[PDB]
Amino acid sequence: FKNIDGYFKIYSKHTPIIGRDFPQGFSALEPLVDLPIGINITRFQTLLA
Amino acid sequence: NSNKLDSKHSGNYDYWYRLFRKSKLKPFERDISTEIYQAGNKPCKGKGPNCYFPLQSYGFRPTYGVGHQPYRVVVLSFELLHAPATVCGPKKSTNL
Amino acid sequence: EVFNATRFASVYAWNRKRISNCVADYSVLYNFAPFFAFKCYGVSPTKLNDLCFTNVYADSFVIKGNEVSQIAPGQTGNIADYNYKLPDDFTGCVIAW
Ligand SMILES: *[C@@H]1O[C@H](CO)[C@@H](O)[C@H](O)[C@H]1NC(C)=O
Ligand SMILES: *[C@@H]1O[C@H](CO)[C@@H](O)[C@H](O)[C@H]1NC(C)=O
Repeated sequence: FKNIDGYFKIYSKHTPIIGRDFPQGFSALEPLVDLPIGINITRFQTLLA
Repeated sequence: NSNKLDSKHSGNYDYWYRLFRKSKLKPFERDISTEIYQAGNKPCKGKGPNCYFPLQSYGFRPTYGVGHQPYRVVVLSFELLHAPATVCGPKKSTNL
Repeated sequence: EVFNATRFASVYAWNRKRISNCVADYSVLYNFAPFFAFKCYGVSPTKLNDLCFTNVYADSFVIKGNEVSQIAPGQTGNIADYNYKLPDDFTGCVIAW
């Protein structure tokens, strides 16, 4: 995620990789949504289930 | 120039503008807040000496000078970059 | 000597002091008076120590409370019309304590 001049950009790629942890083989990321938030962001938090 | 809606008898002080901010504004960034400016070293919170309200009234009256008239300003931002566009003008559709 | 004076002239005869050949430090102004109206028009109260000027005039006069709000560019009243009129194109500051 990024917030240059607003325009929130979300990049993603879903694949069942080897599954130990962060892989070593290279993988690309395909942008999914690019939406102009145009606000101020300083802090970040994640939700659960 | 908009003096017919932004002016009335006995004045109108509804508008606002900021003169006291700790730092600069970055382009296209809003800083709506009411925090009293720090003067000297006092953590003072309030009005009076060395404790100034960040924004003062932009009061407008029907009888001001041209430089003091209630000018109405609207700006338009464009993005002339390589991306799927949304807004156009006249449109013809001659077949490819 | 302009803010430690004891006989600030009246508004009808406003004493005008020409300030020349000096370094304008505004901390001596900030520590000398617990201000109540330090509004500026051409510069910023914060931005004063980083700009260089040709000449400075300090007009000093003691006046009533509402007349403080009266004193401003493009104003009216018994003081703004007959005693002291601030030009609409004024590049400076007023200080009231
Ligand atoms: C955004 O937030 C940061 C920290 O909260 C602050 O320093 C900055 O001035 C803010 N910018 C705007 C445009 O609100
Ligand atoms: C005048 O100067 C003296 C000496 O620094 C100081 O103590 C006093 O507060 C000053 N008074 C005014 C009105 O500036």
